[PDB]
Amino acid sequence: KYGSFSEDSLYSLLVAELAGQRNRFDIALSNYVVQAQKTRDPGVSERAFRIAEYLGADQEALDTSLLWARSAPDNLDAQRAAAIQLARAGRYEESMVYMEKVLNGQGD
Amino acid sequence: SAPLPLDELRTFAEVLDRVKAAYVEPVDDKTLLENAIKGMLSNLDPHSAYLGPEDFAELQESTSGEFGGLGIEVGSEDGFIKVVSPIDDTPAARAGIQPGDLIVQIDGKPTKGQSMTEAVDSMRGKAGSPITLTIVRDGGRPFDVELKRAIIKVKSVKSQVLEPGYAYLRITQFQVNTGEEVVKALNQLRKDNKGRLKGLVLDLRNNPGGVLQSAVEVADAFLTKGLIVYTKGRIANSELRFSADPADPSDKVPLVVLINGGSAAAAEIVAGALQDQKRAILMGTDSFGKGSVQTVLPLNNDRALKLTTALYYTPNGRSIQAQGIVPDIEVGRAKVTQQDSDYQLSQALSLLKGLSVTRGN
Amino acid sequence: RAKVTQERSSFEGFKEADLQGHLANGNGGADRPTGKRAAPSERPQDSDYQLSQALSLLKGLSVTRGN
Amino acid sequence: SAPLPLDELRTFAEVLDRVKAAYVEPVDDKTLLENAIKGMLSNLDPHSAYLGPEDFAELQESTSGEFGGLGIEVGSEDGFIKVVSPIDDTPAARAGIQPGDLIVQIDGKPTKGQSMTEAVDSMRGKAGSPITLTIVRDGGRPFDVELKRAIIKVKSVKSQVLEPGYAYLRITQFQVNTGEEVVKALNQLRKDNKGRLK
Repeated sequence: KYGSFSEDSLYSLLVAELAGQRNRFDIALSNYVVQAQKTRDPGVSERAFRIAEYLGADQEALDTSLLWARSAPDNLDAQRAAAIQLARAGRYEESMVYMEKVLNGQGD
Repeated sequence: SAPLPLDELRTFAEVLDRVKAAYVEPVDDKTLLENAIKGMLSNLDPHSAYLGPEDFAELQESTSGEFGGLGIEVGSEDGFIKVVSPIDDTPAARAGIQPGDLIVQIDGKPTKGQSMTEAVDSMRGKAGSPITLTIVRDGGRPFDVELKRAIIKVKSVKSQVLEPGYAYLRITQFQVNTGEEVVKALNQLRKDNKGRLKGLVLDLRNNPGGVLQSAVEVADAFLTKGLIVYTKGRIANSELRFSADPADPSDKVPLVVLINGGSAAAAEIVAGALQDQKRAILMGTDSFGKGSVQTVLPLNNDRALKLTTALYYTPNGRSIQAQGIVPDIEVGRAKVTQQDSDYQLSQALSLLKGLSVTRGN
Repeated sequence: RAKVTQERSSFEGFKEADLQGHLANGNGGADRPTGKRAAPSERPQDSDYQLSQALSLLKGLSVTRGN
Repeated sequence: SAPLPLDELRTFAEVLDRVKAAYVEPVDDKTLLENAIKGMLSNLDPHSAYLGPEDFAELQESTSGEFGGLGIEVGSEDGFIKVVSPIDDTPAARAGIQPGDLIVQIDGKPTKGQSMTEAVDSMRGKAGSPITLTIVRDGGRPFDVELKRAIIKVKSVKSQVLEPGYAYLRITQFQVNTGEEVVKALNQLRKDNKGRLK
């Protein structure tokens, strides 16, 4: 049901959450993106993407969105987020695939 | 401001990683983190403690009952199940159930081999659930009683006059409605005593505590002027000053309050408030002397933690915590030989009647 | 006239000072532990019922009267 | 393969910050994390415990060679200390301490909320020193018992001859030496019954 936390990943995510609490959002965002890349996990990637969006960063947001979409292609929210992010980036073919996936489901 | 302590996080992560492997059973990381939370909470101060998805309902019950039950109290003494008395204002009482009724089978489960906790759990349940009990009265033919669980309010205050003009009041455990119940009890006492009563004795003995709001409400019900009790804490919001409103039904009647070792949190608040204002006389043994006002901060997943938010002070500034409020009379339970059965209450009644006759008569 | 026989309790309820890591009192005064009590000499009030009643009545009157 | 329960760690961080905010006394997060570790270990397994660096150094060697012990050996049960066994020939054994006895208070101090290792350490004391305990048997009335601390000598095995060919050998406690003493003791019995025991 739930995967096991690896020691380094556990420590990194714990410090990231604490830093995000302490308003030092920079460390939290960096740790979140690094750990999302390392772990390629759906929930961690989504949390990192949301944190990046709140911080207003783009390149980190693009990377997190791509990682979330690749790790969790099933979720339609991931498809929409990746589509918008990569349409902002400039690439549309994968955005077209994401829109096709959305059309497969009950979405715009 | 200061950087996060990476050494502490590092040691915590190392300990968790090593425990999840060296241990001798499969441990889900959820369990380890939950136990870590319980550890960080329960080890700070003895009273504070995390609450799970279940115990929170238990605390809500203890504060204010409003629970689905048949209104029957069963006590297990010498391994035997018996009813002290049916709870008033319950369907069971209207069903003819009387004290001492012996239930031979609980929904087909014989009472033999059942612990008190099991019987309590079986009897208690969601309101509206039918329950069938086979009961034998005076060794007669067994009869089946069908009942529907309904929301029943548990009594918080009881009274019984030992003599015309002298009344005795008892508080078991403070609840949200305890203030209204105390006001109603005083009104009924006045009505049945023609509105004039020589004296009133109070019984907080072995009263653990409860909601601070209701304790202050009772203090206001008795006291008329001054500041009842105020709390100081690290966070500004925790600070709160409570003062007695001029409204007062007690009519300045003489008042003796008993404080036993059990009275810990709310009973001690009432006792300290009354004693600090020179409005009543405290007797008994030294109280628990715990000072702590805790808030059950809500949290996700129904598990709301409970932390010692702030401390309180008696109006004079004395800190009850770790000390307690020493009673003036200092009457310790003992046997007297030449109501009457309760030596502490007998002493309280005698002192109150003497102090009523010496002055104002 | 009567005699009051003070009784002892084998097990005494632990006071808040007994619990491990009890918080310090706000006033900062000395704590009150659950030390065993044994008066070297019994006070007269404990012996005769009448004296105890009179002493308690005096205490109550003085307290309630507010000096 | 499976998701990482990151929500659990988020909840833990939330709880830590909220506790450090609303607590009455300024508590450094060092204390919070230490208590988290301690309670995690204690709740997961009653016997286990996180030994600190200074405690670990104290764990390596005993403070005093002549240090005395009461003799009772306890083991946590349902979060409440339980007297597993009174070792024979010790002051606690002389009293009415029996297996299954539940210790409520030691030295007039509740032990419900403390760890087994801490309770055992509190039980230990200087040789020839008084101590008090509260005992509950089969849900009985908790009663106080006073004992005198003393240095405990196991005596290892105890042997005697019951009948011409029937012998009785009791093992009070399993220390280091007993591993061999039994055999020696057995030899004596084998010597005193013509080499054969019924």
